[PDB]
Order: sequence, then C-alpha cells, then structure tokens
Amino acid sequence: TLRAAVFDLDGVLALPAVFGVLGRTEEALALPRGLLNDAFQKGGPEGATTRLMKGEITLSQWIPLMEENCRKCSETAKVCLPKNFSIKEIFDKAISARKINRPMLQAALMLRKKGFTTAILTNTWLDDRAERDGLAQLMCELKMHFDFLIESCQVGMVKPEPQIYKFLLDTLKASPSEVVFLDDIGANLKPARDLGMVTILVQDTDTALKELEKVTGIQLLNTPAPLPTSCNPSDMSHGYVTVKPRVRLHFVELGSGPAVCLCHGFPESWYSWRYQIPALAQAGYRVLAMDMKGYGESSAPPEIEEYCMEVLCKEMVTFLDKLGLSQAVFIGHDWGGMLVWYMALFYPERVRAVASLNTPFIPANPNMSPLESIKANPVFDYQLYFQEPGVAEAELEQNLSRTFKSLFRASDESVLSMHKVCEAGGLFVNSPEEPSLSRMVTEEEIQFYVQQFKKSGFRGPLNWYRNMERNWKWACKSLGRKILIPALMVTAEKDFVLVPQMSQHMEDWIPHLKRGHIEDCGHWTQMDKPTEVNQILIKWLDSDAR
Amino acid sequence: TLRAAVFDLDGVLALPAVFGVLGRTEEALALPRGLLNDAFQKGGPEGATTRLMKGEITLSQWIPLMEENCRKCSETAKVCLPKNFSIKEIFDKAISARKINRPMLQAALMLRKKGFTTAILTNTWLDDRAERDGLAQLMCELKMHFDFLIESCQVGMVKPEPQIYKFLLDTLKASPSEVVFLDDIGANLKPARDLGMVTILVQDTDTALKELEKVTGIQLLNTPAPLPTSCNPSDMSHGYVTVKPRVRLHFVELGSGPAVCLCHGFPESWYSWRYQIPALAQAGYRVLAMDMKGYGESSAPPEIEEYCMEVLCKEMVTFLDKLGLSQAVFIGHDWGGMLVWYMALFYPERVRAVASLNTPFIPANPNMSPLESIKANPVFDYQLYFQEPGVAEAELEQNLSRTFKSLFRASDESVLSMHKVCEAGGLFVNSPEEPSLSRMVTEEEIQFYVQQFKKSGFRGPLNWYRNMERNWKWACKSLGRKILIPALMVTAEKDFVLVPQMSQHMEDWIPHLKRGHIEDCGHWTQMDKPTEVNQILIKWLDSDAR
Ligand SMILES: C[C@@H]1CN=C(NCCc2ccccc2)S1
Ligand SMILES: C[C@@H]1CN=C(NCCc2ccccc2)S1
Ligand SMILES: [Mg+2]
Ligand SMILES: [Mg+2]
Repeated sequence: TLRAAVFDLDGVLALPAVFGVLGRTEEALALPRGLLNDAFQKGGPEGATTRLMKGEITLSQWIPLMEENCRKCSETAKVCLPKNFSIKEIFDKAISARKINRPMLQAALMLRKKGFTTAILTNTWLDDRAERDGLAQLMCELKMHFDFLIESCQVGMVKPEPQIYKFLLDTLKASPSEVVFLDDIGANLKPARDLGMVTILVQDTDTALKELEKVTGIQLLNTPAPLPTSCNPSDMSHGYVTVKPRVRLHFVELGSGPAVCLCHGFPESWYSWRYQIPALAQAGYRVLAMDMKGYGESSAPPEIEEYCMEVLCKEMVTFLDKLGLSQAVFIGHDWGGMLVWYMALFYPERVRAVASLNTPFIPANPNMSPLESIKANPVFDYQLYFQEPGVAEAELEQNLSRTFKSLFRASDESVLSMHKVCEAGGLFVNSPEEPSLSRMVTEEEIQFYVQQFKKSGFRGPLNWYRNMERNWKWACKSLGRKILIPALMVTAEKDFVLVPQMSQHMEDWIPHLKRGHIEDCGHWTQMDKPTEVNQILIKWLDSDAR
Repeated sequence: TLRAAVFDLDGVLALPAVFGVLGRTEEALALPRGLLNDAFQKGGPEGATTRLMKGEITLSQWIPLMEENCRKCSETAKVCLPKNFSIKEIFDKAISARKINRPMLQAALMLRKKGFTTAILTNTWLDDRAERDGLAQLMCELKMHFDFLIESCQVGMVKPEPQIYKFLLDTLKASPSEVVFLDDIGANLKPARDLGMVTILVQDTDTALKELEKVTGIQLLNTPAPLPTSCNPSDMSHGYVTVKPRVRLHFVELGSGPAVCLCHGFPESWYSWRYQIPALAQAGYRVLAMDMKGYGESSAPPEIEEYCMEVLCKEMVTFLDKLGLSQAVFIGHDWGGMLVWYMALFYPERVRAVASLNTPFIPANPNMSPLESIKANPVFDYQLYFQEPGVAEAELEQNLSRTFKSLFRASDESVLSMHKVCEAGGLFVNSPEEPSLSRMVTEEEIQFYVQQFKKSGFRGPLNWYRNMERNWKWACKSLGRKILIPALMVTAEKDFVLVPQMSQHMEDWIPHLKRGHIEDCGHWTQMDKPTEVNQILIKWLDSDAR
C-alpha cells in the first residue's frame, strides 16, 4: 500500500526547529508571549514571511520587514523591545543551532532501503546572509539521502496551499493513499489528510517513529547501528591525471578542505574506501581516493620496474604537482600502507600527515636480502608464490568472482590460509568453486571489483611484489632517518598476515607515532569495521592534520 | 652551441639565500664573525650538513647537530651564545624569508621558450619541520617551469662533488660545452668549469643576466612584460561528473583552497581560462574550469530546452552536490557571466561570491517579450540569426579554423560587425576565407578549439540562445529580489556587443557591487588582457571571498 514517505525539514528532519526560537526568544527576553510569532505571521498569505517562503524576496531583504512587524506588534501590545534586540542575531543563532535529527534521518534511510521513494518538502527561504554556508552544508548533507527535495522558495508555492501537495504527488508519481507525510505543523498536514494521505503529527521523535513503524509495517526504532554511507560509483566526480606519457592515475574526489589521499592495497580499488569517502568529506576534508597504478581506471603498463616503490612514489608526487597540491594527508592500507610510509620518508615536505591501516613500518635490514627476510616467515609464503610472472596471474584471473569472494572474507568466515601456498600449488587449490558471499560485501559490490579487474587483470597488481631487491636497495638509503611528521598506525586484531605485533618497534623510527587498534577485525579493515575506521581516522585528522 | 641552462636555487632562483642568514644572524646578534658558518660547515664532507644535503638525515634530525656544532665553535672562540638562541627559529625565518627571484625565473622561462633545456640543480634537504609546507609551495611553483629539478638529497650526491655534474650531464643528454650553469658559490662552479661548461658566478642578478645574455645571444634583460603562465591541456587534472543520466560535465581542476568555478562564454571552452587557472591556483584557490554544457568534453544533448537557464543552473548545483561542495565562487564571461548572475539570484546559499566579465546583470522586463527587447538593439541582431535551428550551425561548422580565427580578434584587428547579420545572410559573409591569426592566439591554440568543436559542433552552444522566452519567464520570478552576496562586475572598454554602459544601472539590483574596468580590451577578455584580468580577480577574491 504505502510506497512513499515525505518529511518536513524544520522540527522533523532537523532540530531544534526555528519557530522554537521565536518562542524561546520571547521567554529569554521576557516579551509578551506570542509577540514574535505575531510579527513572523503578520499579513498572512500576503505578508513578508510568505513572500520569503515563496522565493519572492531573499532572507536578507526579509530581515528588516520582520523588524518592522516586531516594532508594530510591540506598539499595539503597548511594550518596548530591549536595546540591542536583533532579528539577524536571533535567526543566525537559531539556524546554526539546528542539527540533523539523526533517528529521523535513519528511519527515512531505512524506508528508502526497503523500497520507499523519499522526499523532503519544506517551506524555506533563499539564504543570502553572510553565514549562509552553514545551512548550505546541512541541506547538502541531508538531501543526498532522498529521492526529492522540494523547496517552497524554488517552486513558488508553500504549505498549506493545496497546489504544493498536488505538485508533491506529481513529483512522486504516486497517489495520495500510497504516501505518508510527517510534519510538526498540524495546519500543514490537513491538506495532505484531505487528499487521503497518511499523516503523522511530529512532536517527540520516538512517538512519531512509533506511528511510522505501525503504519508502514517496517522496523524503524531500536534497530541495529546502520553502516556508514557508501558511494555509488556513477555519482562520484572521477578525476584523471597523466603523470608521464604512458601513465595516467584515476581517482574519485569528494569534499572540501585539507587534501586527503587514500591509497588502497592488493588486489583492491578506490572503491575499497567507499565507507570512508563520504564520512571524511563530511568531516571537513577533500578526499582523493586513488586507483593505484596497475588497477581499475589507472594505467597498468606490463613492466615489473614500473611498480618499484621509488617509481610509484615519484609518480604520486607528480600527481600532487599536476593537481597544484603542495601537500596531502596520505592514508594507506596494505600495499598502499607500505607506500605512504615511503612517501613520509622520501617526501616529508609533500606529506601533511601519514596514516597506515594494518601495514607496519619496518626498516629494510641492510644485512639480509629481502628474499631471505620473506622466507623467515611462513605467513609470507604467498609472496614467493607471486614472484614468477604469469603463475599467480593465471590463477587469479581464471574466475574473477571466485577470486574476490575467496579473498574478501571476515575473520570468522573461512579466510584462505597463506600457508604453504607454493607447496600447495596455488592460493585457491583448497577453496570452493563457488564460495559463499561474505557478510562484508553484496553480490553487486563483488561484481564492481570483477568489472574493474577485467580491464587490466592481475599483472600490474602482482608486479608490486616483484621489486623486492630494488625496493630494499632504495629503502636502505633511508636507514639514517626518522619519521617526525604526524603519523598514525592502526592495527587490526585478526589480520593474520599483517599482525599487530609486527608493528611493535615502530616507535624507534617514529617516536611521536599515534595508534588506534581495531578488535575483531581481519585484513579488509575498511569494509570489516567501517564505523570504527571512520571514527579513528576523523579523530586523528582533526587533532593532527588540521 | 649552448643548448641548456642550469640554475641553482639558493641565491640564484630564490632570494635572500640561506647562508645569508648565517651572516646576518652573526651581525644582528653581535657574535664572532663567521662563527655560524663554521658550525654549519663543521666536519666538511662527513659533517652533519653534508649528511643532510645527501638525504641521510632529515632537517629535523640535523637541527640539534647544528646546535651542538654552534656550542663547540663558541667554546673554541671563547664566547657565549645569547639566551634564547635558536637554530630552528633562525632557519624557519630564513626559509620563509626566501622568495622567487622573479627576473631570474623570467630569464629561465625565456631561454626555455627559445628552445633551451632548463634545470634546477640544488643542494637541499628533506624538510620535515612543522612549517615545511612553505618550502613545498615554493618548490612547486618554481619547478613546473623547468625540464628537470635535481635535488642533492634525492640523488644522494652534492655540489661540488664531481659525480653530481656527471649525473647532471647525463640527465640533460648534453655535452658540457652546450651547457651554462649559474651558481652564487664559486667552489660549486669550478667542477662545471673543469668539464668546460660556461659558468656564471651570480652576485647581483642584473650582472649575471648580463653575462647570460652575452653568452647565449638571447635578450633576457629589459625585455617586455611576459604573459601569465598558460595551461597545457595534457598536463591538467581532468574531472568528470554525471549530473543526470544523459549529462556529464567535464572540468579541469588545479589548486587548493576556496573553490572557484570558472564559466566560459559562447563559443568557447575551459581553455579560454588558460591564463587565469595557474594564477588563481597560485593565489590560494581551488580552480574548477568548466566545459559548460554543450561544449568540449561535457555532454551536448540536441534538445533546445536542455539549455534554458533554469536547467543549466540546476545542473551546476548538482555538479557542486556530487563533488561535495557546499559553495563555490562563480566567475563567468559572456553567456557564462549571464549564468553566474542567475546562480546568485536563485542559489545564493551555494554561491560564496559572484563575478562577471563583460556581461551585465539586467533584470527581465516583465512588460516586453525578450524578442522585442532583442530587436530594440541593432548590435544584438546576431541573436536573431541564431534562432533558426541549423542555419548558424551550418555556417559555424563549415570551416572550424576560419570560424575561430574570425571570432577571436583583438579590438584593433578587424572584428566582425554584428551588424545586420540576418540581412547579410550570415556572420562571415563579409570575412576572408583565410583570416590572419590574431596576436591574441597561436595557430596551436586555434587548433585546440577546432579539435574541441569537432566532438559536438555548434548545436548545443547555439541552443543557449534559443530559450529567450523560457528564460524570461524564469527570470521574472526573481524581480523582487536583490543580489546581496559579494559581487564583482568587470567591464571591457571595447567590447562593442557587451558595452560597459549597459552595466550602468546594476547598483539598483546589486547595491554593494564592486567593479573593475579594463581599457583597450575587446570581447575576449581573458586572452585579450590576461594580466589585468588576473590582477582584478585575485584582488577581489582576496578581499571578498576569503
Ligand atoms: C607490504 C605487504 C605486501 N603484501 C601485503 N599483503 C597482501 C595481502 C594479501 C591479499 C590477498 C592475497 C594474499 C595476500 S602488504
Ligand atoms: C547573454 C549574452 C548572449 N550573447 C552574448 N554574447 C555572444 C557574443 C558573440 C560571440 C560570437 C559571435 C557572436 C556573438 S552574451
Ligand atoms: Mg516544520
Ligand atoms: Mg647557492
């Protein structure tokens, strides 16, 4: 029956509402009760406020008309307004006070997840105040979650006029009995009710969601903690920079503020950051989520030495040069983690701060060839498997879906053993033809990786492992240095390859190192525990990169 | 003979040099002359400074070693260092004092313009100080102008060691007698001279350029004012955002800081901003230079109504939404100028500030259909010529090179008359088959426009002119508003279509409007007078958008 849900902004999706400042201002200032509301509503359908709400005039032009209405109301109530009484002041403060009502947004999100069309229908204004950006940010953050935002001042109609409900219906392509409409103003619900819409009068949020749950039959209250917002690839800004004649890097870009470059691991994608990209943008940063060289829409030349760390890092510096960025924050996971540590040691002037998920910083041992070093740790045997060009490419390319479904697994889900892979003859020799789907991913998300990896396959990616000696010689150049820029290491309890204890000496090289640690988290940290990753990264960004 | 030129950084491309702070610090503080230089050079080839310069240790690790050397030197000279004597302090201050030496950079640029390979060869350090960004910015700004930057600390070798000169030669693919090398340190020139390079010992800049002019035979001093830096399309970051199913917008992006969206006119390109993009990025902004809808790499659907202002503006808001930008500064020229005024009137919450080149803001007349309004001004007759779909497309597409060479002309160069175009039968009916090249453009730059316009031709572009009635009805909705966000109008003396006097009433609608005016400037403002445009935009950005 019900197929659509419509939410007001003031007092429904955002709180405290702004007439709640008309009320509170009267109280705080000991003015005649309702005086500010009288001024606000003066002249009714043709008074200043309606002209505002219909987009006839801007907020800045309205402010002095409200001033005049206040003067008139207080003359007629035979009172004075206090010295320094300021309408601009009151509204600036009310409008910045007003925050997203998180439980109501989460109900709308959930109803949209079960197939509802959702909309915001609000009486609002053209905001040209000096501080208008605050409201622009709120509306951006809210509206991306809905099918439609209908604003009185853009459509030239206002609640409770009946035409705006007809316009709503026509936008929804729904009939009234398929629609629930929530508002904190009863006079605003009446015309929706007249048309036979389900309406809910919102006072406290919980009771409104109780009514909303009853009428839609979906669970909205007491529901588990939802995942952070993810990214839809076709809604992102896609960027492309040529770093040298045969090599272009692709990235996705979202947000404003200090540049934050995310560097994914093997065998992954920009999309491995999908849960971090919207949260970090929301947190005040300019995210650049790379396809690393070898992957996705970035170039993948065939030659092994195109993937040594020296070359990869120089190219990442060029990438900053061509975008006109003097620095970025570098945040890496897995191979990308190893890369950002080398960015910090070789190009500290270009790195505002550095963070790694899982990958520890371990200085090259100048007394042991990296082959031997690798051979001293049974868990790294898969790295020898990767050496011989073509062997791992053929196994990994043979069935892409099976490849990603086998790799991308939570720590409780039959993770592959990295155990005597060479001896066994391959990574999947002991895994099923058709693995089950991890709880971490959807079938759609697996097919995104499959489709990315059909462009270049696994050659470029595997080549990252094929420069052990060359990277060892380059790293030995840095053995006298310390990392003294702001630095964060995030360990994962159940990553059984990049174990938390392998990071234990990092303070000898990075004395002011900060740490986070995520429990019950396997190797695929960003999608295993996206919520915790986001909280640990934002907290460290705000204190150390800002 | 000479084919390459090599410049030192300290004391050659940037001034004051930093040993000049060792000297000045001794004087300011009344220490024994040369004491700070002794500390700095202590231990020679194996002392702390050389290890710094070779990339063995970072600047932050070196600071306390220099401290120790200072202590040792002052013990042996039987003196005390003052209380609060700080090496970090001295160097922070020296390194921010140091600016690009503009005449030396302009000589290097000019030699590169006449075919020299240019390089910077410098002894420098890995900079991990809290304030390292300042130096990162300087190096970015300088290095983009050269073929090679060779840094002692990246290559592990230092002037005056002879191996760094062999490495230089091998980088240049030149023999020593084809190379001139400039340095302010004589001991550094000696090995270049030993190999038979032309060397110049730089004390004052003018005398060094005098020597440089004599030896290369090119004029470097007293030369006219050069153009601002332009953009090479294949060195830019290219971005792409889908704003709706059939419509993607392309833009080029350079810089960090407040977002500044540049909107070009008819029939132009992002590339029309090529002189502004590097200067505005350099000035502290994040430039987004659009292909407007209809042009270049943006989508060009065929339908007329896809190009009405309402649709164009809504799409530009979506473009900000998808990039996660709550606002941008909008700067428009020509049609793009008209568009940004409507962004300011319909979406002031999304526009941080608005500026137009040439295009005035004129409110719709609700008592006169826009056809009649257009017919009341002989100079607008070309707009009627554009109405009939296919007529202007066939003339403009018929020979693209002739099209752009005829349009893009300085005010002194036989500009087309916009005079009775319909009567005449077309825009070019009275222009040559092969126009000469304007002084404003190169033949290469014309062929960039030609190549852009081969993708979609002139249909989409012309469609901007084909929604007169629809835009008039939308504009009438805004007749009660004023523009009260920060706003700049820039008039061009000799634009004979968008005349400066057509802007004369703008203050009635935009009471706090700021202005600039460019004399002896025709219609193609950004390439006619790029230097003046840049100065007027940066000055207004820094005061009003920041
Ligand atoms: C610097 C270190 C190099 N190898 C790393 N982990 C790869 C994890 C992995 C993923 C998938 C299959 C096998 C292994 S990061
Ligand atoms: C809003 C105004 C609409 N027409 C404008 N100028 C087009 C200039 C022009 C360029 C090339 C040929 C003819 C004319 S801006
Ligand atoms: Mg409300
Ligand atoms: Mg020097």
